[PDB]
Amino acid sequence: EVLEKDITPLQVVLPNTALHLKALLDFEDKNGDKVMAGDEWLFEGPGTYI
Amino acid sequence: TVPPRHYCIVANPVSRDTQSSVLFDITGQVRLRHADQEIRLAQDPFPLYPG
Repeated sequence: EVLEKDITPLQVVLPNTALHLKALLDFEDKNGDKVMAGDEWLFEGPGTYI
Repeated sequence: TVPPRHYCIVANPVSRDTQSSVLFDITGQVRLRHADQEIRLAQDPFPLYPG
């Protein structure tokens, strides 16, 4: 076991705030389909994630 | 005399290159080992060599 710490799974929803995600080494890891590269997404609404 | 050593490419980031050491070869590619120089990604957590 290596490269680990304690992340508090931060949450936000609606006008409140926003999440400027990117993909550090990732291509397609999420539900609907498959992202193209190390590009960037927005996040607005109820719950958080991984 | 060798205490610490490794063969780890910490995720896709911070990756590494090498002077080639091609010992095993598939039915697709048989390569020059001490004539070429190589580049490595995360998809290769195979161990180390001599040259």
